Order: sequence, then structure tokens, then C-alpha cells
Amino acid sequence: YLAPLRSDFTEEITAPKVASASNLVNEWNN
Amino acid sequence: ENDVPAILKEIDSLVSREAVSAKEVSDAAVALTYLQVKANRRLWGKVLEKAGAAQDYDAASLTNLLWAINTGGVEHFKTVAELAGPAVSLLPSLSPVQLSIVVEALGGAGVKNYELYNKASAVVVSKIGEFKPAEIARVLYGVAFGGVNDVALAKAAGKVFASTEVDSRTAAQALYALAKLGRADKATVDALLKSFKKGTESASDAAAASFALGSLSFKAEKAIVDALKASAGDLAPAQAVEAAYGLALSGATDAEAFKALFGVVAPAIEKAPDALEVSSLAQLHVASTISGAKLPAAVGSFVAKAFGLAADAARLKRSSAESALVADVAAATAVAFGAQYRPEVASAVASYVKTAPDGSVLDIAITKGDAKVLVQAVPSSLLTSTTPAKPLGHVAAYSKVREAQGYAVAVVPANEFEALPDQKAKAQYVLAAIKKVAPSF
Amino acid sequence: ADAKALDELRKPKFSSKYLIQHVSQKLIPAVK
Amino acid sequence: CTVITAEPLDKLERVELTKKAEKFVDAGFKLVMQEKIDKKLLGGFVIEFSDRRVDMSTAKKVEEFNNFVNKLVLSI
Amino acid sequence: LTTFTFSGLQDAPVAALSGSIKLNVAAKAGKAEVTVAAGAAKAATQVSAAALRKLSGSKISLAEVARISVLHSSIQNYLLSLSNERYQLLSQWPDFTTMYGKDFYYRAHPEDLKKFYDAADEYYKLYETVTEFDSLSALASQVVPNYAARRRSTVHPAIGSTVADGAFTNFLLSKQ
Amino acid sequence: AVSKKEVLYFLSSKDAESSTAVKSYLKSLYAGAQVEATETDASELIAQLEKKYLSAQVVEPGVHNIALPLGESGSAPVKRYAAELFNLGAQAGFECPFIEVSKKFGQETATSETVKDVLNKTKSYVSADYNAALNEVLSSVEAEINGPVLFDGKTEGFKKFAAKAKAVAVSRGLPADTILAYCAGSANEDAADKVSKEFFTWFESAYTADAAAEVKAIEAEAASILDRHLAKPVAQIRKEQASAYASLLKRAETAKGAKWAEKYLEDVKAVQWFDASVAEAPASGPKVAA
Repeated sequence: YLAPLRSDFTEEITAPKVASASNLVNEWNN
Repeated sequence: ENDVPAILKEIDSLVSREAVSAKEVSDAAVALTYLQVKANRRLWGKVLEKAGAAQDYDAASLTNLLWAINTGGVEHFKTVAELAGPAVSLLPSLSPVQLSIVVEALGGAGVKNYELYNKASAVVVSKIGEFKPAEIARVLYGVAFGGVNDVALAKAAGKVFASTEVDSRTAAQALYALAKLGRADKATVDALLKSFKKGTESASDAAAASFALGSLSFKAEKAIVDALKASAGDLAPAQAVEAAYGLALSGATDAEAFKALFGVVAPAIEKAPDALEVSSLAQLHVASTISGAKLPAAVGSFVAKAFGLAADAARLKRSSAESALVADVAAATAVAFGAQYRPEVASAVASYVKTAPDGSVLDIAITKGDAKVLVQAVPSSLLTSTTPAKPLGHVAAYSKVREAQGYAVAVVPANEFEALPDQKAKAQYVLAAIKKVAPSF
Repeated sequence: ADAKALDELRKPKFSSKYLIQHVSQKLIPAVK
Repeated sequence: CTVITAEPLDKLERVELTKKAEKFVDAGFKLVMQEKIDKKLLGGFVIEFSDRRVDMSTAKKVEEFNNFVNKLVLSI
Repeated sequence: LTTFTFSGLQDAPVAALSGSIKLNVAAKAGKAEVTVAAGAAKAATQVSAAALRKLSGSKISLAEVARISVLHSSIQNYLLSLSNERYQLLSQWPDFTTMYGKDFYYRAHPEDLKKFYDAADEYYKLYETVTEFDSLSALASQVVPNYAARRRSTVHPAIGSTVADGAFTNFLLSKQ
Repeated sequence: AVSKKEVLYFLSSKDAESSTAVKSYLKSLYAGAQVEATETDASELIAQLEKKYLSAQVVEPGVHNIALPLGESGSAPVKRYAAELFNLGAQAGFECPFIEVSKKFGQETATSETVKDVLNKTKSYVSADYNAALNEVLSSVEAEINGPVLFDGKTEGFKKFAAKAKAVAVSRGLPADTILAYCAGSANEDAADKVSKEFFTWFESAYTADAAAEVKAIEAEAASILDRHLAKPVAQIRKEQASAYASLLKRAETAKGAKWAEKYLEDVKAVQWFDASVAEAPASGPKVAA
């Protein structure tokens, strides 16, 4: 339930990199 | 036939089931305020969880829920700020009294929702005759505390409150809104302070009017300090502190009111030292030294430390246009006391950052033997929002508290310091400001 | 035992705040 | 010598810059200067000895500071 | 909320909105006659005007007690509401157990029956892994660090591309 | 727990352990202790670095108390989320995001000469779809002007560059006139505030668009992570998560003497307490002291 502690900063301003849609709903319908 | 904890358990089981709709949440909240159940935090948490969980919403249930949230004095920014979407969807279907309650309610929590305040101020200035002036004061409170510097609604409220004679509490809420907005319109504030003579049913609104007039620095009304003197039992320590601060800032002379306020305030810090936040402790030290009223020996050194804590903490989080302005004023003090070239300009500016007796650090501290002159820069955050742009009462508070430490505080506001051509006129202005405070320099 | 507190429970747990504090305590003297 | 400064000098900036620059000539050496202007220096100065360069400018200081603190946080 | 609030016994709710609890106020100019009525037990009192204004003198200031954090619990609630969406389409799966009998065994081609038994084993795999809800916490702990490092920005926690582009529009179209 | 510059940042915050250390320090000051003198030293680079590393200790445990509005349709959850990030930035000592990123632009290009160099220096803070649209306008006016477009304000190349950058910014959906009218100002308050109310409608559009883009990326990441995880058998999931837990716990039990590791292990013990106190009373919740 625990995560790696990071101490780093985000020096750029970037669009938040939306991830592509998985095919798991389509594969489970298949 | 009359039982408080059994009906608390009935509301508890009524709100703990799975499919509670919004009307049950709203009347559970209203029934939870009318029984005054600040002793039970879990019940208010259950009611606010079900208020966040509800999806149906009409005008009446949303309005009574928001009224109950603000009458009970509960604060949870998530479920109240997520109640503004139900407001903006239902905003043209709202009554003017209902729009009043929801806008005062979402403003009191501090919900940063600019579409709600824009579409509510446009409604209240499009049909201004629909609104009884208490509704005007509630919408003014909500738009002022929601973070929009709306002077259109402020001018409309000034016209209504000058035309219509209003209540005591209505005028107090309008004064609190105008004090957060920082507007100080004497044509409006006079029409509001003339309403404080019919006898006030509350003490919190008289304390709010005292804090508002202290923040605007008009003067102590003497129809407010006596009402605050007789009824200094209806105030929390975090409220009587604001009351005494706004009395000391407006320039009150009555010490019986300060005795009545500090008799509430000081045993709260005796019982719990950490319960009051340091903004209230700094306001307490301001009110304790300006009017000279006395409070116990631990509390005096405590708020003497806490003014220094709040002062250098506000210095540490400085707005970065106040910081460049303090650098400009310090360079002007360098070339006003005589510094022809930039090495001795920088050496003088770095010399002027002497510390303070309370532990704090002062930016422009010039000492000559025993006489010390502190310089203050008042950027725009501590100015009035009008074209006269008089500085607010808090810089007079800071000056009058530093003055009891040995300084002769010179105020250099930025409305006129930035309107000078170059560094020679600015050095002349700073020296002229120092000379009319302390001509011994 | 159980029923800890209220302010002891409101704190978020696995936020860093002490790697940032550790980097400050190992960096700000080393850069002074 | 040759000095590049961010803005044109004052007559005390010139004197104490001259006193600063004699630490880079280890004798009884006199310096004549050819003072230039570069606003991409953010203060300080850059000395050019025509076989040797001393960068006491603050643009160099802030980029070396940034290199130091961006290296040290990777070390911890 | 603020230190001075201005509500109580004025434009208050005069009645409850649902029939689950009954509430009436018979308010005069000075005080109020409230009788709250909830099922078996009903209570009644006379609430002052100086009590509903004195109620917000202290604040409740509700705060959530979470297992790890509120951010982690929001991400885990989203993972749970996505596992519900996958469970709902493992809920519309046809009953293959109604075709296990030996009259379906021997009528069928052998490779098709092997494919059918593999499809049943596959459904048991999918259903055993979509109902492992004790995995969603350590799944939510993989979304937390990258998001929380994006909010340790050197500019602002709330900065984005639209505000930064609008501020570059202001900055570049001003006098240098 | 208190280093007298940490506790000045934690006064304006409403976080739990920050207010706990503030209350403990204030309670020790009420018993006659003395306020340490605030250091009037640590010049501008050390001051800005210490500001950066003190505001982050207010920001990042305050991020973890802001519920992401994942899977919530409507304006109010995203407006709550962006308002809580705003209040967290205000508690941490930041300004408005507009003022802070404009300060970043003014700090980056305090030293530039030509406008293509301010595009090369503010490359990291503007979206590349906007930076490319400004670079093509700059090359378009650079072909006609036959000079490097300098960052002046009154040169004909700069004027005919800005008159086209305003056009591309109007194409993007950024009303450049209302933004310039707010950040320049006006004399009459009844005509400055009527355009501040338009700047704030754009500003609310801007920050809810940014917060909604962050929420959409976290939604897409969580859906991708779950759909990669739902394809595994249960034994692989259990051994992968047990190995990750055991490795991250051994990483905290390896380094001792550090404060973060013992706070980490205290937090693991607090999660175990939460599970135990829900186990002893599951229909009421965890046992809170009252």
C-alpha cells in the first residue's frame, strides 16, 4: 500500500501526458 | 416527548442508510443546527458526507443545507465547494432570498468559483428592486469573501444602503464585506453606521462592525463600543480578539470595553495556549499595546512573541512586488542619507536590515544614537481599492506597535512612491517622509 | 491503545515532507 | 587588462574593481583597462588578461550555483 | 469559514423538506418555537436569537481520517469504480455450467469441447482477479508518486499549460 | 521538528502535523521560552533555495489531503480541486499562478535581446504547440523585416510581430485584449473592474481546463494500470505486490537514524492500527478519540 518516497521538482510546464485506451474491455467482450 | 440524544440517534440512523436523498440531508442539517449539536462532530461528518453524495438538488434543500452549514459553523471546504455546481445549475431558478443564502454561504467558506459570483452579481444588479437590503448585504459578503474585487455590486449596495434605511446586522455584514474589499466609501459607511442606534440583538455583528471600522480606520462609533462593552459574553476568543483589534485600530478610548473583551480572551489562552492562531495573537498584541489595556503576565509575553512570529512569517511569504518595492525604498533611503555610488548604496541597504527587539527582523532600520527610524513600504495589498488609495488600518497597527519599541515609523506607500520619476525624487520623498515623522534625522 | 486522537489521524502518511526536509538539511548547510 | 562589466562603472566601482583585480597579478603589476559592456552579465565583471580569464560575474555565479545544487540533490 | 457570520432565525427554513423528519419553527420577532420530530423520539426547545449567532463562534472544522491519505483514497475509489465497471461485464457472462453434462460432452467435437473448458477456466481466472480488491491499494500507490511529483512544481502547484500560455500572451505582447 | 524558519512557513498552513509542530512550539513559547532571532543573512541565492525547499514541505503533504475528483462529471469537483490547489499555493507562500509564472518569464528573460531567444529561454514553460506557433510567426516577420526581431516594444518588426502573435493567440482561444487590459490596468475602476471580471472568466476557464487535464491524465493512468493488472492471474498479482511491499519496506529499514525512515515505519504502524480499529468496529469506522 506504500509508495516510493521521491524528492524532486518539476521544472517544466507540460500537458499531463494522457495515456492511451486499453483494449481490456474490448478483449473481455470478445 | 422531549429528548435530545434519542433524536440525535434518530437523525444518526436516518443519515447512515445508503440511499439518502438531498431533502433528508438538508432537514437533518437544519435539525442538527436547531438543536445546537457542536458537541457531535461525527454526526455533522455523516450529514456532510451525505450532502456530498447527493445528486438531486432543488432550490429549497440546497438553500436550507447551506443555511444550516453556516449557522452551525461547520467547515469542510470539499463538500461546501462541491455544492456550488448545484448552485450554478440552479441559479436562474433561485429566489432572490435563496440566491442570497447560497451566495453568502458559498462566500463564507471561501469557495473560489468565479462563475457563481459573476452570474450572481449580474443577477443582483440586473434586478436590484427585488432584493431586500439584508439580501444585498449577504450577497455582498459572499462576493467579497469569494475573492472577486467586485465594485459594481459594491456601488449598487452603496446606493441601496444610502437610499434605504437598513438593519443593524445588515449594516454590520455590509461593513464586514466592505472591510475585506477595502473600499472605505464614507458615503456608504456613514449610511451603515447610522443604523447602529436601535439596539443590536447580537454582539457578533457589533464586534464585526468594530473590526470592519478598524480595518478601514474611520473612527470608533461609540454606539458600537458600548454595545460591545455590555455584551462581551457572546463572543469567542477568536471573535473578541478581532473586536479589540478593530477597536484599537479605529482609535477608541474606552478601557471598560477592553477589560470586558480581555476577560474573555485571556483565560482562553490560560486554559489552552495553542488554541488561537498567531494571526489572532498578533491582533491581540496590537490591541494590547495600542489601547494600553492590561492582560495577565504570561499572555503579555506570549502575544509579544507572537507578534514577532506573525510579522517575520508575513515577511518570509512576501508578495515579491512588495519585496522589490522594499528594495527600491531601501535604495532611496541609501541615496537619501547620502550614498553617491552603488557600492555604498548596497552597503547601506544591507546595513539597514537590523533585527527587532521581539525577535523579528526589520527591513529598513536606521538608528542614530538612541533615536531609531523604521521605514515601511505599503505596496497595494495594504491600500484602499479606490483612487484616493489611503493605506489601511493594519499598517497603522504595525507602525504603532513598532513605535512602542523605540521607532518612529515612516510610512512610504507605493501609490505615490511609484509615481515619481527617478531615484533622486524618490530619495527626496523618503527623506521628507522621515523628517515629518522624526525631524531629528 | 485504540482511539488514538483526532489530529494524529488527519495527517497524510506516505507524503514525503521528510525527504524534502532531509534534502534541505543536507543541502542548505552544504551550500552555505 | 580588459574588464567587461554589466553596466558602465561608477568611480568607486572602478576603484574597488581595480583593487579586486590586483589579486590576479602577483607582483607590483599595474593594470590598464579597456572597459566594455555586456548586459548578459548580470552584474559582477569578467576580466580578460588576453592569456587568462577571470569570471567574477554573477551570471557565472548563478549558473555554477545551479550546477552545484542540481548535483548535490542527486547525491542524497 | 470566516470569524463573523450573519445567519440565524432570519429567512431560516420554516419547515422540513422530506417526510423522514418533521421540523417546524414558530418564530416570533425575538425567539423561535422549534419542535424537531424524528420517528419515535421528538424533541422541542426555544432557541434564542443569541444562540444561532453564538453557534458559529467556534468552528467544527471537519477533516477526513483516511487509511493512507485523501489523495490515495480518491485514486483507490476510482480504481474501485473501474473494477465495478469490469465486474459488471463479467456479470453478463453466459452460464457455461449449464452445458457441462455428458449429453453435451459426447455430441461435441473434441477440440471444441477443449476450447469450451478452456473458456470456462479463463472466466474463472478473470473473475478471481477482478474481485481481488485488496490489490487496489497498492495499485493506487503507483499513481500517487508521479502525480505528487508533478505538483512539486517550481512555479506553482496549480499551474498548467493554459494559464502559462495566457501569461506568455500577456508577457510577450507587453512592452518587452 | 522546528528549525524557526520551518515554523514561520507552517503558521499559515492548516495541515495536521504542521499545525501540530506549530502548536507544540507555541505551547513551549507560552512557558517562557524565547523566540530565536530570524537570520538576516543567506543572500538571494540561498534565500530563494531555502524558499523553494520550505514551500515544498507545505505543498507536498498538502497535496495528499486534496482528493482528486476522478470520475466526477461537472464543474464543481474540478473547481474544488483547483481551488484547493490555489489555497495550498497561498498557504505555501506562492502568489497567484498568473503572477508566479509571469515572474518566471521575467526572471528567465531579464537578459535576452531577440525575441527568438526569449522563445528559446521560455521553452520549458509554454506549451510547444504555442511555442511553434510563435516561432513560425517570428520567421514570417523575420523574412520581411530582414533583421533579428529584437525584444524592444516599439520597433516595427516587434510591432508587426506582436500584431500577429495577438492574432495567433486569439486563434488559440486566449483573449489577449482582456489579459492585457487586466495586467496593464485602467484608470476608472468601473471600466477596469468590468474587464477584470472578463479576465477572471478566462482565468477560471484556464485553471479548470488545466485541472481537468491533470484529472484526465490520472484517470487514463489508473485505467491503464488497472487494465494491465486485471490481465494477470491472482498469484502473480499477490507475489508482485508482496515483493514490492517487502522491497520498499526493506529500503526504509535499511537506512536508520534518518527521520524520514522512522516516520515511514510509524506510518506503516499507523496503517496497521487503522486496519485493526476497523476490524474491531467495522460498521462505525475507525476509533477516533472523543
